[PDB]
Amino acid sequence: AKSKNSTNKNQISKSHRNGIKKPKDHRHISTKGVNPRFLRNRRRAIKNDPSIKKSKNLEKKVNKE
Amino acid sequence: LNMIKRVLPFITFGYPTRNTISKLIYKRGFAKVNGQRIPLTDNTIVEKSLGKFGITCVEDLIHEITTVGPHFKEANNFLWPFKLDTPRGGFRNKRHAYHQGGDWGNREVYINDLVKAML
Amino acid sequence: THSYGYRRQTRKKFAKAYKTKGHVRISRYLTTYKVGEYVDIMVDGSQHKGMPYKLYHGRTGKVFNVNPRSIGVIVHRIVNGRYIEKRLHVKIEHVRPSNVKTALSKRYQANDQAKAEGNKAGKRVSTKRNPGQPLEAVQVQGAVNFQHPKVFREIF
Amino acid sequence: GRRPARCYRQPKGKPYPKSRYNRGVPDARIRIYDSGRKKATVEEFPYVVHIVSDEKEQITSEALEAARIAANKNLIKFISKDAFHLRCRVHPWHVLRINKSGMRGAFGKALGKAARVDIGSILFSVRVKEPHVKYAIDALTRAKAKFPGRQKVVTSQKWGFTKLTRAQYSRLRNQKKLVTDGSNVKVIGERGPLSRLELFR
Amino acid sequence: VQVPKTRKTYCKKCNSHTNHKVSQYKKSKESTHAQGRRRYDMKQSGFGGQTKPIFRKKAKTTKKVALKFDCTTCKTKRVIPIKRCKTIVFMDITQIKKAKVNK
RNA sequence: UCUCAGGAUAGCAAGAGCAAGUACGCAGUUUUAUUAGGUAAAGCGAAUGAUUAGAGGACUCGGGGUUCCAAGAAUCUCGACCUAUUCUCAAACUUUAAAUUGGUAAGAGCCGCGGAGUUUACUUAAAUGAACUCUCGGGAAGAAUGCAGUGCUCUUAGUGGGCCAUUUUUGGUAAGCAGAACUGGCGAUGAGGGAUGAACCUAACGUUGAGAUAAGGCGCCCAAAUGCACGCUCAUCAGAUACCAC
RNA sequence: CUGUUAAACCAUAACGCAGGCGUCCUAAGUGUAGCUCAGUGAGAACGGAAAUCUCACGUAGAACAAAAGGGUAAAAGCUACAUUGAUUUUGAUUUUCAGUAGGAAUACAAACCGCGAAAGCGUGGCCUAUCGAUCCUUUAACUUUACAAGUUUUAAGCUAGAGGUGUCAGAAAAGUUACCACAGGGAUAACUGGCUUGUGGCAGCCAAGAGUUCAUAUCGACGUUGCUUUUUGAUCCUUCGAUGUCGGCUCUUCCUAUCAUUGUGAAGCAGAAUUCACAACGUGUCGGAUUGUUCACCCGCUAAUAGGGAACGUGAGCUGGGUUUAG
RNA sequence: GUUGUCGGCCAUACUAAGGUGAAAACACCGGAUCCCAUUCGAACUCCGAAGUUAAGCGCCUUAAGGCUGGGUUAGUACUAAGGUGGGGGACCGCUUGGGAAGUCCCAGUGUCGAUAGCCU
Ligand SMILES: [Mg+2]
Ligand SMILES: [Mg+2]
Ligand SMILES: [Mg+2]
Ligand SMILES: [Mg+2]
Ligand SMILES: [Mg+2]
Ligand SMILES: [Mg+2]
Ligand SMILES: [Mg+2]
Ligand SMILES: [Mg+2]
Ligand SMILES: [Mg+2]
Ligand SMILES: [Mg+2]
Ligand SMILES: [Mg+2]
Ligand SMILES: [Mg+2]
Ligand SMILES: [Mg+2]
Ligand SMILES: [Mg+2]
Ligand SMILES: [Mg+2]
Ligand SMILES: [Mg+2]
Ligand SMILES: [Mg+2]
Ligand SMILES: [Mg+2]
Ligand SMILES: [Mg+2]
Ligand SMILES: [Mg+2]
Ligand SMILES: [Mg+2]
Ligand SMILES: [Mg+2]
Ligand SMILES: [Mg+2]
Ligand SMILES: [Mg+2]
Ligand SMILES: [Mg+2]
Ligand SMILES: [Mg+2]
Ligand SMILES: [Mg+2]
Ligand SMILES: [Mg+2]
Ligand SMILES: [Mg+2]
Ligand SMILES: [Mg+2]
Ligand SMILES: [Mg+2]
Ligand SMILES: [Mg+2]
Ligand SMILES: [Mg+2]
Ligand SMILES: [Mg+2]
Ligand SMILES: [Mg+2]
Ligand SMILES: [Mg+2]
Ligand SMILES: [Zn+2]
Repeated sequence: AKSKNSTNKNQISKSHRNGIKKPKDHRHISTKGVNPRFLRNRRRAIKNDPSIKKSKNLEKKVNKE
Repeated sequence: LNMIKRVLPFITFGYPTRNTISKLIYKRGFAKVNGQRIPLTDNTIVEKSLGKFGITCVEDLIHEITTVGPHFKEANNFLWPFKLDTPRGGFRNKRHAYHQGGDWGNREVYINDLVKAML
Repeated sequence: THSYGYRRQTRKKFAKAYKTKGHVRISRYLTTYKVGEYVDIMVDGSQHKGMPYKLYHGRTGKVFNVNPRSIGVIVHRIVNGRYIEKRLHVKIEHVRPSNVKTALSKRYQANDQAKAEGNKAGKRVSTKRNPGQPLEAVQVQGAVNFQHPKVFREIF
Repeated sequence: GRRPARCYRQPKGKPYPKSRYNRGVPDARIRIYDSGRKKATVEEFPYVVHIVSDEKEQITSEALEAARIAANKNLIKFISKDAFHLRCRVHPWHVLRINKSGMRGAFGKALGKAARVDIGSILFSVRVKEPHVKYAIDALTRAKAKFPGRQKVVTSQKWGFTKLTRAQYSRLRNQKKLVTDGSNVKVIGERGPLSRLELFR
Repeated sequence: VQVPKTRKTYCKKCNSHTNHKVSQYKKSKESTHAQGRRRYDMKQSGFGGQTKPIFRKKAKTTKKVALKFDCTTCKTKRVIPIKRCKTIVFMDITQIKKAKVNK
């Protein structure tokens, strides 16, 4: 037996073949890597903010407090 | 000019006379119409696509071209890439730069001669 | 390559710059970072914790989270012909602010100013920047230095 | 027998010095780079004749000693030991290898040492008085024959082994700007602390 | 390796730091009645020679130590793994400080 | 992967579809803005490692020979220490430091320590900060060029022994040898040219007529100059050209 | 796992270079404080090259378990003291990447602590290596089950450690066959042919020298440019649904690096003999011992007893001694 | 103009041998009962006020060493794209782009702060 060990020849072209795919810029991004402190703050400051429209029963809870 | 560094050996560019420009657009004139390749014959076409820019006429076209006025871009895209002919003069050497007696590069003024050979 | 380890082939990239030995660099300690800022990421060898993988040295990321000792940044890596988002967490040490936005804001504000004033006068101002342009006609009156090609001489 | 020089002529490798990565690299057959009267003053031997390798190649140390011994015998006999300083500019740093079942791994033991020479590098240098220039030019040429391919012989207008042109050298003689160590000359600048200059003795 | 017999650490039941006796782990025997033993036997009965494989090639020279900690306060038990070691010596803090003083 | 003639697995490929084909979007391109890098080179009177030449030296560290007389002093010879230099070098050296090249960007999802909000172990002495909401002020569209390849789903074939050229490369004396890098190509590919011939030169193919060409040619085999002008060459072994046959 | 090959992001092959891992450490982890090491000059009983004590100078040239590279000076080094953060919950991130697992390491959020006045620092060793699934067993912790109902004893579970697979994504595994067999392979050896030419063979260049005198009549050291494919090696292109694999015999033809014969040039050519060179194969280049022999060695004649090629010329031309089935 | 305190940059700040020193500070300086500290009150700590710019320290001096910046070096070395370019080759060179480093030259030699002060 004898073989060709590693060649990267055709792979670059193959990769450029259909273009290099880039992800979508999404206004709102996932929360990974963000600490819980800040996250709880967000949760609270959202729950209490009236200028942010909640669900009905939610607003009931918020308006009772 | 920088984007031409890479293609220098595959192409000749030059600085055309207005005369050349005209000749090109009369003999080799074709227009890009909603994707179609349309022979430049009437002016109705120049009005159709470029009319609102203030291009009513072949002569106008030639003018924004030669002046390179306010709308060059659309004046150009309007113009189908020119499908030329075999030069009557042979090319000299295609491996060589016009400088070595070859053809690849800017023949600054000289492009005209070439165009003349191809028209 | 027979060995693949977090620091492989890290020799001259991570060695401190000449005469940088033991520089504490208090400035990095004081730099303020905000969720939307653009950070440039640069490793220092004295500070071992929160070390990014060599690949990311000199990359420009966008900040995403802020932790007490560390800024979460965002970079992308081309992998098999596609881009993959990577969420980095860098200790303060290996991070510095990028001027890529600073330039932008400065420029913009000045430009906008100009346009507002012009709008006052009926003149439309354009902020579009044009690249190098073909040189305008010129007249030249000067002293002529006439050169002739030198003979060949051998200097030994 | 030793492998033919035509094997190692072209420099196909990256440089293989005797290093702490090299065990049991042998010695080089050229141990002495200076012959003649080494004690002479720049004043005593004004003119230089150089062998300049015209080619890019690897010269074997053995080849060096060869060309050298030769040039030496020539010069000593035909003028006098007193009258020539012979210096070998090049040193044989590069180690050749030789692979002595099949190809299983070919990395060789150390064969010998060679000097890596590039086009225009001076191989040999001789300094002498005018009357003897030719003789020098002569023996050098002969040593060129102990050598792989092309090398050329030249006369420098600089002073001995010094960097100065004989004109600069002479002017600096006149002005008392010159200090003498052997083959070397020192030149005196305005940049020096005055505690040095001869006058504050 | 030298491990102190007394050590202060966290206890979950006491929710604080306790003095724990530190001892090594001991694998206890295979109860004759575990389902595994049962099957092994039942397969192995009759014929078919031996059934399950026998492990012939063993590479390890060292076994990871399991520290058993017992809280003095609440009696609770907990196991921690430690890096590979050839030797393990347990020692009274008394004799440890005494040996450190001597050195 | 008991895996090396095989399998899966991504990649490459076809068909059927979804979505407003954010064109203020896209790009194997430049430009502009902000930035990375330690390779080529160079450098070793600069660190690390080698390493030749001669001289000096108040002050020196020891050896030897000399001499005298005597044990000291005077003095030749060595090196080590500086003194000022000097020869030649490093892929597992490096201060310096390219070309080619890598990030990130070039605006309505913009800019502005102007406002009013929301936060029950978020931040601060601090309405301090922070993050998000509704407001206030300003903002010709914020480089060139191109778009007959918009993004995404779904199902799935074949493939998984490669080979060659330019340039760069490692082992090897070397090989039509054995290995690697970027771009191609050959395999999967015909046409004209290199007489000839996989990977060279031109050039990429539906059936057909005309014209003008590329590569290469125009004494005959052979379409087309025994054209028109220059320089050089006589071989009792002339010469006749890229890859090519030394 | 480190530094190189590797060609300034990353990536990149070879039974390519130079090396390192299956451990070691209750401190060599963690913290606080103070100190500055290697080395150099001058100085002090025994004291001597070298023991301790001093001062001045010391960019780091020392030290930091382990290989290398990087990192470190009121410290990461040295000294002293204190302490178990080599701890409790989860999840995420980076490297390799099928962007599975596993190994490492990082950043968070909850705890419970240690050191320090305090800020602060501690989820192991300055950083980059030091490691291991399904089933089974064992252990820790838990108002899980034994399915008519209960109490026991016993037995099953859920979460997480340890017992291990070094062929390290992880089968329980010794030989022989010339008595041999099948599927295939020119993806791969043994013969020819091809590339190469080190090794072999054959020529030159320089000229130190040898030639009593004189480098080059005849040679040629130290070096160096080539040629050849009758040595050997290297490679693996063609042939594994077969190109019959040594030698001799027989016969034909070619080469010239000519052994003899023809005509010459040269000499350290008196003659004789010999040596060097040129035109040159036109013709010739033999008989036996021993050996299967190619070769080798001997006995002889001879003008001479040249060296080679032709699938290492020549098995549907022989022969079958050698080589390599089965005794 | 000058000072202490805490500093960002970290030699244009360092190194060597010198000159100079208003004021106020800073220091050297005096002393060990007290908190603290060592083999030693040297240091660390504490309490002070007889002296003194001699130290430290500010500022300057050297055809100074170093460091910083420009010049030469040099369109040299290296390098991007093309080549049915040359050469037996090693290699060199033609067309279109980028473009270094040491010797030797010349200049520079700390800068930006918040805070409280001295010079009436
Ligand atoms: Mg793709
Ligand atoms: Mg032509
Ligand atoms: Mg081409
Ligand atoms: Mg660096
Ligand atoms: Mg097959
Ligand atoms: Mg598939
Ligand atoms: Mg389709
Ligand atoms: Mg547009
Ligand atoms: Mg690109
Ligand atoms: Mg830079
Ligand atoms: Mg090129
Ligand atoms: Mg190959
Ligand atoms: Mg290329
Ligand atoms: Mg190409
Ligand atoms: Mg095929
Ligand atoms: Mg083709
Ligand atoms: Mg036709
Ligand atoms: Mg004619
Ligand atoms: Mg890989
Ligand atoms: Mg080993
Ligand atoms: Mg400390
Ligand atoms: Mg791996
Ligand atoms: Mg903590
Ligand atoms: Mg396990
Ligand atoms: Mg030979
Ligand atoms: Mg010889
Ligand atoms: Mg074969
Ligand atoms: Mg047959
Ligand atoms: Mg046959
Ligand atoms: Mg002949
Ligand atoms: Mg001869
Ligand atoms: Mg016979
Ligand atoms: Mg045969
Ligand atoms: Mg038998
Ligand atoms: Mg400078
Ligand atoms: Mg130079
Ligand atoms: Zn407890």
